[PDB]
Amino acid sequence: MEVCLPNGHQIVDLINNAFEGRVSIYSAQEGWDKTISAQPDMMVCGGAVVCMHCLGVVGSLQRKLKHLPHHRCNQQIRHQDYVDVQFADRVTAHWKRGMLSFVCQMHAMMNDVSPEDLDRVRTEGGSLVELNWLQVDPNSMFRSIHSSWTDPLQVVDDLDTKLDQYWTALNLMIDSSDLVPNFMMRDPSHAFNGVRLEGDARQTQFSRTFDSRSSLEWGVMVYDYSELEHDPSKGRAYRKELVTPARDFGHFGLSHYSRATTPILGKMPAVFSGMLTGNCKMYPFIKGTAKLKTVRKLVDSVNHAWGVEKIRYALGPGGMTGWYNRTMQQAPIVLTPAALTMFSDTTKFGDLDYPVMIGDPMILG
Repeated sequence: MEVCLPNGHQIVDLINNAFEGRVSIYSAQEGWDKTISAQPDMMVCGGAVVCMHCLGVVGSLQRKLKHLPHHRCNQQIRHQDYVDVQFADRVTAHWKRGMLSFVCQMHAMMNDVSPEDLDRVRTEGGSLVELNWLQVDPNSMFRSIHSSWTDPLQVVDDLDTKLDQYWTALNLMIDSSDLVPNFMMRDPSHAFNGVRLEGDARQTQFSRTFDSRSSLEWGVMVYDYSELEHDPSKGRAYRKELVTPARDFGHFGLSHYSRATTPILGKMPAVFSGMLTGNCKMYPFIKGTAKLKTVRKLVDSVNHAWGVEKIRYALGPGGMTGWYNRTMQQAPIVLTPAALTMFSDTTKFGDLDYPVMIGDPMILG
């Protein structure tokens, strides 16, 4: 056996899928499965098949593998060296299911509207549908304390498909109706920095990162649209005229800005792409530079494990360190789903007029 070490691009690729929850991993206990936890042995990286315990190039795409033959290994790789990545993706699975079930609940509630009250609100405004956040999946690590990352996951299929269906249907029903909920955002940059806080919101802090060093179990933070409904000088007419995100995005069938909500799960506000690209997609804002910070200990370890020739020949000039820094330059763009630039920049009802606090979810006009 003559194992080798891969190249930068595929590493970035693996980094991305880590925040994409789409990596194919093998584990004889689970084989392909990842619903439950167990140590890994081989993983894919930008199209390559790698050992997880000598981290050598053991294959690629055009040929699948089924089991590990006796190969030339080093067995110097530890769990904490990589626990971070499957850690983050287990987080991904959690949070994706959470936002998913959220959407399911929301469209289900929407799936109950009758025309009479409908027209009454259209003529009047006010609340239409309200939801209790306490009853929203306590089992989630965003909602339970005895739970953990390692907890085996829940099985669903074509989550993307159903997601898009329901985001589509729901926001279209709103579009026809032109309502305004207190849990949506036009510039989520404000969320972790750029918002006004009030009430127990004075007590929330920010890590901006996947970190077991922060509790993500938490309530859900929304606007204060109560007085908004109360405001007669900005009444039903005005309410339609300025606050409807058609002002901020136009038709939901005219998607050219990305659509974000408040920090729903674990203080995380996610955004939606535009279907006029073919389809819409949810994404939690994650800084690529953080993902860079992850690989640092690995740089060290490999410095310690392997020779200068290989790194000049595997991660090239400046070694993987020069790779680190040049990629560190490249980051703000090479790490960018397009929605990361689909932002809106004019709110026509103001936002620092309304604080954010943990209350019961709802949509009003």
